[PDB]
Amino acid sequence: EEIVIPKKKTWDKVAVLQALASTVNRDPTAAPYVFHDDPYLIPTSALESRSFLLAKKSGETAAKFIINSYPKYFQKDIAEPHIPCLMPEYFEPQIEDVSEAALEERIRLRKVRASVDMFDQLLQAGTTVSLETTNSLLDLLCYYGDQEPPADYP
Amino acid sequence: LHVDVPKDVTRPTITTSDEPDTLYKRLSILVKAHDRAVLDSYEYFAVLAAKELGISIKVHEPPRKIERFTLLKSVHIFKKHRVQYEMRTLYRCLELKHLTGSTASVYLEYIQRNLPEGVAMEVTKTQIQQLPEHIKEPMW
Amino acid sequence: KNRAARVRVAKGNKPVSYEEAHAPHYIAHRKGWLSLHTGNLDGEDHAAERTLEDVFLRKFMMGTFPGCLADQIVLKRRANQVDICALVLRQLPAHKFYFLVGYSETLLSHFYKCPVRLHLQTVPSKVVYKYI
Amino acid sequence: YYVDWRMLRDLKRRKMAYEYADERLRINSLRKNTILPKDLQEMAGDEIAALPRDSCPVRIRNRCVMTSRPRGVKRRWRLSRIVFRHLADHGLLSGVQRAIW
Amino acid sequence: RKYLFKGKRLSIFADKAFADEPPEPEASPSLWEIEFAKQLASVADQPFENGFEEMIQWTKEGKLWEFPVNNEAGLDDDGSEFHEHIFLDKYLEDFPKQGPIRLFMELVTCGLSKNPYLSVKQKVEHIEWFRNYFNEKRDILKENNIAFT
Amino acid sequence: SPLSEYALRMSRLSARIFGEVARSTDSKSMKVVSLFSEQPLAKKKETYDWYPNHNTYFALMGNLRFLGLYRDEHQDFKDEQRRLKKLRGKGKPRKGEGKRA
Amino acid sequence: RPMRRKALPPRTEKMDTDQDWPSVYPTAAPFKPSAVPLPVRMGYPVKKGVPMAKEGNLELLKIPNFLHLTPVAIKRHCAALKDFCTEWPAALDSDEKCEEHFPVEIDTADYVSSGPSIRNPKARAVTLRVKLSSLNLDNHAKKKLIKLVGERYCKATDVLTITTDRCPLKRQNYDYAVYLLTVLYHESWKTEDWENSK
Ligand SMILES: [Mg+2]
Repeated sequence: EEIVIPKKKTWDKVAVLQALASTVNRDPTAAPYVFHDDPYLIPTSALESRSFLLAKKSGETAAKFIINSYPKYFQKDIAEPHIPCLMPEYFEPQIEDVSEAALEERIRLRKVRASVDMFDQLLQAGTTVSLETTNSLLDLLCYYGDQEPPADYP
Repeated sequence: LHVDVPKDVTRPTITTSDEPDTLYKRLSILVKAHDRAVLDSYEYFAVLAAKELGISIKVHEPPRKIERFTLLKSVHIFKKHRVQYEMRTLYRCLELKHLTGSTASVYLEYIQRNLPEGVAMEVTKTQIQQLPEHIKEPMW
Repeated sequence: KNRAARVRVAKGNKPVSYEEAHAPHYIAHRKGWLSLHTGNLDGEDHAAERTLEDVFLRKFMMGTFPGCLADQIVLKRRANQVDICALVLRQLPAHKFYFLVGYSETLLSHFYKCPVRLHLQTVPSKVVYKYI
Repeated sequence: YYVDWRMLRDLKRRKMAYEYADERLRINSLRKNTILPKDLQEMAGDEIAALPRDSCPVRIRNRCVMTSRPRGVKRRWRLSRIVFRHLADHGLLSGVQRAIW
Repeated sequence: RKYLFKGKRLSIFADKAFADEPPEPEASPSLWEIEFAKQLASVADQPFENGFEEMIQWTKEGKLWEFPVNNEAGLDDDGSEFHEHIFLDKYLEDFPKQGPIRLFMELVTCGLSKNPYLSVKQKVEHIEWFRNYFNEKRDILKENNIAFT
Repeated sequence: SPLSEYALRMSRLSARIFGEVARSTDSKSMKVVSLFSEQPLAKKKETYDWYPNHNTYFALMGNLRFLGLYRDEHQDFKDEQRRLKKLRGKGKPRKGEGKRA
Repeated sequence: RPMRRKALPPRTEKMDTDQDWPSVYPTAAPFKPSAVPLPVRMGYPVKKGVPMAKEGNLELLKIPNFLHLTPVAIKRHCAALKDFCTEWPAALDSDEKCEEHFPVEIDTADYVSSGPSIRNPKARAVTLRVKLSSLNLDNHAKKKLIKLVGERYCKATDVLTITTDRCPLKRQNYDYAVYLLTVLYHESWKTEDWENSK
């Protein structure tokens, strides 16, 4: 008499899109999806292909520069659920006091010269520094070889 | 592609759990739009998709709603001269029946992701479950 | 006489587009809507916020592509995605368009916290519906 | 820059009413009943009066967000009749058409 | 002849009867391990091939809504329960057990139970406010024959 | 008709189950339940966020005009009317040095 | 001296009439006159004129096209999506059969709209519907259950409807409605001394 209820299948949030993607194949008469679908904007040569994908990246970098330099204009969040990847980034330490904790922040932000200055200052005062924290400093310095992380800016 | 074809396309992983599945006796999908033709095309897409997955579907058109309001035409004075505006809302109801919870999620995802611009959905799931174990037996 | 959104008659030498030719009373009859969202449907909220975003998005696109827009843009919202469909004249070099798309997309995606895509159809010149 | 100084004053009135909402709710509850001694109710009537005048939520006026017009506004869009008509008559509002019937 | 898996081997190592004995996160991910993982990702980093792959990436990053739509996605009110929101008389123990203050606080806690726009923490703050308010007004209440705390 | 004991005691048994007011409360005293069951007018997103942040748009677009990524036809128009006006000698006086001393 | 770039010929010219159209429009996109191999025209025509052509046609761009959704695509899509679906129990072949084994009906509503926020206030509400015949109720209990619930009970259908929206979330309102049923059922069976005075 008792009805048998089927056992519910489960899948990832992107599983349905992955299933639909499997059906379609590449369009032979179209340029790669990155390139804009227009006759005027289709890359004729291999140089225009790379140059079109270098002007697009440049425009993205121009926007990320503005967002990260004038963050007060990009702080109102109207997106529910909240989107972390569409918020301004902050890379400069905001902990002013000179403590082992402040050094840990600089190490997390991966600043090499600033962390060395605060580590030396901590040694000058003589305040205790954890061996694990001292290792996180060496990791950053050893990995970047004493040079600030490579970045591009004005 | 004429000669160049994928060989063994990768397919998402669907793992059957040990939890029992939801049982929806009914599932009403009320789509709304300003355009009837969009509702006709979406109705065709949704009814075809239901029939292809084995779902039982019926469709009816709830009466349309028209909201009208009046405004002052001139910027200054000339009260008697007005302009009227309206927004028309059209409805298409897709009544599904006898759906498990796995069938209702995949179907709703597929049709919600393809919901045209200017169209709003109002799903109304109706689940059926047994009685609470406490209620089953009277206890003093 | 009604002066609203009517491109008045000149002397047969003014090239008006299809959108400009038709007065307000032809909306939903001969010409559609430039923006399509769900915020003016019955029992739906956030009409005020969707409309304000549209006003800005049109002023942004005009300034970002100055003199390169052949017609008004079309805004299409689906879920949280925003899609901007603009007819643009072929004045600027091709690589410059890739820059303004990458810039205008990223900037408006971090400003309204939604995925924003720009769709550009390039015309050789403005399309003339009739000479009025 | 906001449209005018009148819109700026209203914006401040809206941000100070939000700050004092819980306070004015908790205190005003003591007055809108017949269960508490009238001595307490008369005193709560004075604590609410002492709060800043811009906290009072009846001093907020709905103005057009784009022109700061005090009257003629439609609450669903927050625009005046003149501004609403310009966007509507150009096909820029989604689903708004002229009413012929 | 040149069989890939038939022939002599170095034999310096032995068959791994024990495998992966130390856990993969022996320590918190170091900069060296965190950066090597980023480089492995770039190895398979190709541009989007269609609109599906773009939407898949947005979904993995949280940019695009998940489907089917859940209007309460990521919206948990401190993992509370229905009984926590509705039964709030546990917090009225400090107040007088009877009298006008009890009659008033009953109306306050009845409304708070019917409030869907507040969390339990916020509702408690409303109750706590009145506890401190009546304590301050102890002298006026005593004149009216009401004894508080 | 009047409510007999059975009717009244059943009504109280129901209110206790459904979390309703159980005692006899005057219409005046029922406002306390309303105040604490409803979001206040000043706490609703429509009121406190009635306006768009006009400072963010004006400041952001002004900054973009100076970076060369945005073109403001209106501002360029005003910039040239000021330039021409200054040449004509009708420019803005310096503060504290107005016509009246 | 300045060189103006030349647009390529539309790629529709290279499209065969037996192509795999789903690949051309895999997902929802705007109408691209250079990718749709159709001589479509749209626009009210001027006197002694034909409707405007597809290239540079704002009206076609304003349409929410269904090119990505074609009968060939929809059938190919659903073939992949079949693995996700689960089979309805065959025994529950009728509505009455479901009421026998599953008397409780829980109503939950979702809303899909366009905007940055996925939040709708109406999604929290839940509604429980049970028939009193399905519940094991003595003659005394059924009379007590019907008096307590008031207008929630409908004599014509014999259905008790409990609507719970007071709690913030849907999982809280759902658990509350199940709770309300348990207390009403258990209380109805309990007999109080004051009940003998009816
Ligand atoms: Mg007023």
